[PDB]
Amino acid sequence: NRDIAQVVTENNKNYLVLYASQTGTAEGFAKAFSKELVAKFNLNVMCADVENYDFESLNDVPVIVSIFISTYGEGDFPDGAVNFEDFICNAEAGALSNLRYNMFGLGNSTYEFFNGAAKKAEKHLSAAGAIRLGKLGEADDGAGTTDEDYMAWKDSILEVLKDELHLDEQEAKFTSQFQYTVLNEITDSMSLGEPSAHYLPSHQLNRNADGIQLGPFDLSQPYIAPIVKSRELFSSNDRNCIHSEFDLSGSNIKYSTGDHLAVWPSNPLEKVEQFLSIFNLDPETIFDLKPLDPTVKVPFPTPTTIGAAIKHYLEITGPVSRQLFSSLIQFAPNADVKEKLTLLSKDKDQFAVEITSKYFNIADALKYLSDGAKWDTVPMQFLVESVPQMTPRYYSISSSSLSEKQTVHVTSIVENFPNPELPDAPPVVGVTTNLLRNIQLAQNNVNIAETNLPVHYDLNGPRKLFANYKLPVHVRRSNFRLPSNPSTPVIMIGPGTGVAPFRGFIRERVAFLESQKNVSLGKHILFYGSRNTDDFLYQDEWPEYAKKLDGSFEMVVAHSRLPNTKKVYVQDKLKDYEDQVFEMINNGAFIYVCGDAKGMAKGVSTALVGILSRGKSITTDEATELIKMLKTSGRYQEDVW
Ligand SMILES: Cc1cc2nc3c(=O)[nH]c(=O)nc-3n(C[C@H](O)[C@H](O)[C@H](O)COP(=O)(O)OP(=O)(O)OC[C@H]3O[C@@H](n4cnc5c(N)ncnc54)[C@H](O)[C@@H]3O)c2cc1C
Ligand SMILES: Cc1cc2nc3c(=O)[nH]c(=O)nc-3n(C[C@H](O)[C@H](O)[C@H](O)COP(=O)(O)O)c2cc1C
Repeated sequence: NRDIAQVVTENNKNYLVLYASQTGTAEGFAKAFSKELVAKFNLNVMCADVENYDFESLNDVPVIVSIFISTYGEGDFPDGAVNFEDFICNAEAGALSNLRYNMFGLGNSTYEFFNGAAKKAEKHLSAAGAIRLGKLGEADDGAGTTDEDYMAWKDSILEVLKDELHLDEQEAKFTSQFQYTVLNEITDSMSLGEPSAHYLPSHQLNRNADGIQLGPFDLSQPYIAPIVKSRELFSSNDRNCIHSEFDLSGSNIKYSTGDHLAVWPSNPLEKVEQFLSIFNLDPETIFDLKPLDPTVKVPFPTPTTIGAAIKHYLEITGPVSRQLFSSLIQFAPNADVKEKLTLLSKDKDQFAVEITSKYFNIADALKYLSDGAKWDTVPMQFLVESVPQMTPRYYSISSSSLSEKQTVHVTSIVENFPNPELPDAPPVVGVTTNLLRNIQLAQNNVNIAETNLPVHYDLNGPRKLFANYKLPVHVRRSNFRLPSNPSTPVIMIGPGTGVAPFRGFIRERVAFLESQKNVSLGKHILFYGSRNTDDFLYQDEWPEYAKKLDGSFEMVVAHSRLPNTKKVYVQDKLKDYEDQVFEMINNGAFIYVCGDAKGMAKGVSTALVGILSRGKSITTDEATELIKMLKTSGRYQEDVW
């Protein structure tokens, strides 16, 4: 049931594919690998998420095992796989003597401890007597080769397994893991986009005395919340950054300052049409899925309608995998298209040249190859099993839980830029952020027709559940936390939207200090950065905070795109203030680093190592050593995405 060795064996599984994924990138790969393993060798594969089983009986698995693992924080596994991680990292010598395995790890050489989770896992497994088949995969998200790195690894590993298991190959064909059935009418027990089953009429939400919706909210059960206040934070005519405030009072959701909110999106309507159209699918088509065996888990709530699945369940937007092309060879519209497809599916460069570079979505790519010709010979089941599941997007809460107990503010820079290849094509946009903007404009009664909103969304949702600008959401507890003692000095470094956590930190300290109106607040310094003065987040708030925190606060701003001047980064300002900074560090100061800006984590860490190197007059190595210590002792925290 939860005993891995037992489940494999009880379902006569030939192969075991395991995956530890947060954002669901490994999940998707693991699944692709399984489908190909079944298409080519007919093997009865089990594709399990390492968080739904108890690997104590791992050494009793009579089948070869593939492990897809991602990396987060210090080279470590993704929360929600901590169990799996512990089993593996606390495995004694000769504890996995029977385990034959191969693994593909996902990473980003932009971080330190690049793919350190897969690396760590591999180090323990071998040591626990487990033999590794084929090369250790290593996807580099930083270099944007993740998908190709897989393709490469995948092919080699398949030759490794063809041998080890003496498998006879066969032209690869699709084999649904479900029993696709087409219903005739919609019920209160059938979904139309509802986040989870609990929100279907036939089910009852679990409230309490005063109706407060209860239950634990997470990836399996969100909490539809109403954005009670929105506003634009920028003032540029190109970029946009929305500030959204969610009212969580209607539930029993508590959150700590420095946590994360996960927003569950819905595809933009213009993109939903495109998908439906190129495949010639009927939105209304009611269908249902029946797992063809115990280990198969239905992807979303069913029954449901095809349009409800393409608008709420599948990630119909994003980079097209070459492997997806290779999988569509079967269902190619005509012979000429079936041809172009076969070539692109094998030539890495051609695929990048004809597809990747143009920023195509699946719909677009397919339309491109077919010149409009519809792929009406593709089964919804294929799509359900071939298009990545939609996933929630995380945000760093910018509100303090001390002064906003049940209100969560979210600072979200909008992802919407012009296609660099096709000047005439629609901008490359991001689902969730442009969604939040739509709600920001709508809610604020702005003639959207005027604005530069690239797309729009169903703002009523499933059975008007999202009625009144509400979205599925849930809090993800983190370890980004202000020092226990208020007296402790604090150093916060966050460029762009990376200030979101610190807004809260500051609001938290400002709130606390007024809860005394005694306590002297240790020094707090925030190093902010942004292009110009149009993208200066909460510019008007900071001065107001400084009044209340007096000489306990200090903000240091760097701009990188001011006309007629040198480009300035926070790590530049750190060295300018290397004495104030070095002193604080010698005072038990805590160092917080948050933001995106690829290479900003390493850069900032490297500036600190230098501030330390110079300060204590030590080598650059000793200094990086001291910095690794701060990161282990929790004095140096990071929230870099
Ligand atoms: C722990 C954590 C904390 C975070 N905190 C914050 C925060 O405080 N603030 C914040 O703004 N973000 C934060 N993020 C980032 C955020 O979760 C999302 O990455 C961001 O909002 C983008 O969302 P989206 O819906 O636009 O993305 P998606 O729709 O998934 O798009 C991603 C990008 O791909 C582009 N794209 C679209 N189609 C294609 C295509 N066919 N080919 C290639 N590219 C394409 C989009 O235009 C976009 O730029 C955080 C992430 C994590 C993991
Ligand atoms: C918050 C965050 C932290 C990360 N930390 C690391 C890291 O320390 N090392 C690394 O190689 N990659 C790191 N990555 C990148 C992931 O390993 C990479 O994006 C991978 O594709 C994620 O796959 P998943 O969606 O299956 O989790 C990080 C990504 C995020 C969002």
